[PDB]
Amino acid sequence: VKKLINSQISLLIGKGLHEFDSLRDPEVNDFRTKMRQFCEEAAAHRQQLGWVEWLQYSFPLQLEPNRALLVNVKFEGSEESFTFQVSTKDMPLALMACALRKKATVFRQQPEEYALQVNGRHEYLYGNYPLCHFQYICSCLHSGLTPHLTMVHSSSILAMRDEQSNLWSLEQPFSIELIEGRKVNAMKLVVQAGLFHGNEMLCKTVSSSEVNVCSEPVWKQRLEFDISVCDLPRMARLCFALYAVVDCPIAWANLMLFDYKDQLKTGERCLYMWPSVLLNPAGTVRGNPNTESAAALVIYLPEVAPVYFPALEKILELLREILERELYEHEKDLVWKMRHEVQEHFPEALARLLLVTKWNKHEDVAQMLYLLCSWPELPVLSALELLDFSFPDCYVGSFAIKSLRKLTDDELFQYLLQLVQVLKYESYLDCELTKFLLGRALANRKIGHFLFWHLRSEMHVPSVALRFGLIMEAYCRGSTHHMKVLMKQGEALSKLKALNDFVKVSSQKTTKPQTKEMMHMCMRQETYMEALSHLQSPLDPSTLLEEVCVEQCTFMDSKMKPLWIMYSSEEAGSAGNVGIIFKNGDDLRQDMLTLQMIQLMDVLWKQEGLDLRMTPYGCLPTGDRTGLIEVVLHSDTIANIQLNKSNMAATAAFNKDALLNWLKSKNPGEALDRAIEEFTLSCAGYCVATYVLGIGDRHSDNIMIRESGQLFHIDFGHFLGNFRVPFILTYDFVHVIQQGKTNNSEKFERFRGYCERAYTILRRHGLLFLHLFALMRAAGLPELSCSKDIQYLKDSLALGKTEEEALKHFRVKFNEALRESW
Ligand SMILES: CS(=O)(=O)N1CCN(Cc2cc3nc(-c4cccc5[nH]ncc45)nc(N4CCOCC4)c3s2)CC1
Repeated sequence: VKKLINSQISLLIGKGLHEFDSLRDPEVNDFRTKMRQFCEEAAAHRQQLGWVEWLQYSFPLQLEPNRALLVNVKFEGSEESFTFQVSTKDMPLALMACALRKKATVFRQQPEEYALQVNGRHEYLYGNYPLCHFQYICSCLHSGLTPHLTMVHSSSILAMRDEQSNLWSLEQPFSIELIEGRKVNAMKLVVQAGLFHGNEMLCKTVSSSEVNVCSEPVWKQRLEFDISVCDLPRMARLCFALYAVVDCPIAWANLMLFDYKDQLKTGERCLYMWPSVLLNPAGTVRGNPNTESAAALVIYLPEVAPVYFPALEKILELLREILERELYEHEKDLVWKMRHEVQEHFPEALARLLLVTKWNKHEDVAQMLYLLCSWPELPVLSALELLDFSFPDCYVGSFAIKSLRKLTDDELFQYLLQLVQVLKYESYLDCELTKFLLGRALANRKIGHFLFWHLRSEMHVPSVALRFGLIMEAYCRGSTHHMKVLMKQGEALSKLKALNDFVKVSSQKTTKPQTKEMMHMCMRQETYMEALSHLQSPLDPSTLLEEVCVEQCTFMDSKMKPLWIMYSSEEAGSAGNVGIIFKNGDDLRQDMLTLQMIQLMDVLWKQEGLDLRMTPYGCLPTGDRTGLIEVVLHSDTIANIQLNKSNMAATAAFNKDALLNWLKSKNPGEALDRAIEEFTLSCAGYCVATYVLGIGDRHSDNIMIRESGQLFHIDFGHFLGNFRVPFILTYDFVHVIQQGKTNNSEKFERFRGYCERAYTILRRHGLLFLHLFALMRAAGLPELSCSKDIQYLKDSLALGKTEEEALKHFRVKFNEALRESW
């Protein structure tokens, strides 16, 4: 059986476990056994949670960031059901109490023994929260639908938990022998080598001698560094670049100077190099796995004798405010001079102080560290900054995580993407971020779900295959049942891939009707109906994808022929009708990032009492240029609506009215007012978001409308101006906002106010967007590479200005946009 699990994990993670063994690597070995132990204890803890606590793990609450409503309630093993009138202000307990009085009178005769399940979803209502604080109840109130809930007893929840069981001494210069290589090229070869601590060089770079493109080249030369061996910090990174000149980059490679056991490295190393875009301090510190073809480098670390980085005990033993809100040398000097006063009176300036400490002088690093050890904990915002590559020191990183432990699960969820990308900065396999991520993942199944997919979706990338593989295995050890739930998900994704391939071939040889009919036959095969039905959605583990609705599945006409799959569910009713899009061949990472940022804006806006009626729909890369998009039902693109089709409700005399006619047919009489309002609020949100994010190429094919009137955006291929994208006012939206009128400054100016409020709120969290984008730089996304992309966000949010200047400036961009509206 232990054999069976092993094989199922290998299949799930997209890598055979035997492949970890073949490496015969102490570090991999150690990571695997340590992390397995840590995960198994978390799984032990879990099997003994109270039932409310188990619910908290398995289905965490979906909460928002007087009035009467109707709700329908039923008991688990029963057809019969009761509709109740309650207040939005009532706790779930009150509602559970009615349900039992209604049961007892029909049936002829304790609320605390139950929780409420959302019908046909893995979602639950419990806690001390007014009904309208639950996202589900909120949703229902807006759309107008009646909440439908099931009373699930405590014994039923426990049956679920039950079924889911499992040194200072060395003053001489640092130096290496560069021995030889075995590359490929056209001219002379050179090797540049520098020592780095993050971005900062620890001393000048040093160069090789020139030897012709010859072989299989040989050097046997000492390269000596203009720093002493006792001054190398714990996180010292030696970087190499090999190129050609009479400039032509060939390859690079980096390693840590201390291994994972803190021991300084000696003697000979073989370095399998990565092929180039000259020095790459931020690149991984593990060699290329394609050792068959990779250019190799042999160097020799000299035996300085066995030496270890001194323990913490030995470490411990050893106009200010005016600037303190890029600094000159003397400025740096004051800060260092006044570090105690910084620790005492300005703890939040830790980072600026860290950036001024001389990391190439051990006495100084000792002193900076001395302060770090008694530094008070910092807010989440500050901690996120410290995770940046600018702070490679492990005591800093450890302090950062320590300051992050106070993340709520909702917050952790919101930043999960960036924390994962930061893993690519790590120097070793066993690290605080990993154990942190895994422990929080083992305490929250939703966290666990998205961690798994963020990791799984990158297994085709050699620089991270090993690390990410190792983490997913360890997690699997911590949850056998969820492993099985995830495979079921991977099996469906495997079949969609095969079906998508057929559709690609087929569509090149036959008409769309014929391909769709054969797609349906293919889907109707037993293997497919089985693989495609009865899973949790990778887009949202609380969404259940029950019976695939074959007749309604089809595909889109764009290059990659993405599949459009519909599902239904008797037990969920209408909310069990959900749709996913499967795309293979395009990159979805940029869309996911953009959509997480828009969703963050929505959270910040709602935290200040501003709901702009956003449509934050799921988007999730799952594999190599593979992932899923959630279908927002009851929506259509502007373009489709603007086709101005005859024999249709929305039949216009002027194309400018098409959109308004459409909203009118979806929203008869009095409902129209609210639809126009919903359109107005969301339009503001999206105009601000796309402006702040530099999302261009917006047009009537990538903008959508919901039947409620909410406007949203799909298919982002560009952001951060990676085409300065101007603010955008489209006429036809302005026409809707104006309720059809040529002049309606009263409506138009409400709309301006919404844009300004939304904009000024985001400026106030400008710093949170900058730290998050900074961490995203580790993604390797082509439009998020360097400083100018970040600067795009400084400029868009005008963060160097007072609120009055930024607003005035914004007013010019906006007024400029209105002129541009015809
Ligand atoms: C004739 S046809 O069969 O070829 N086709 C043409 C017109 N289509 C309209 C659509 C295109 C469309 N593209 C996307 C997408 C495409 C590429 C990247 C993306 N990122 N995010 C979305 C998205 N996402 C969509 N969503 C996302 C969620 O909300 C409703 C449907 C829709 S709806 C429907 C039928």
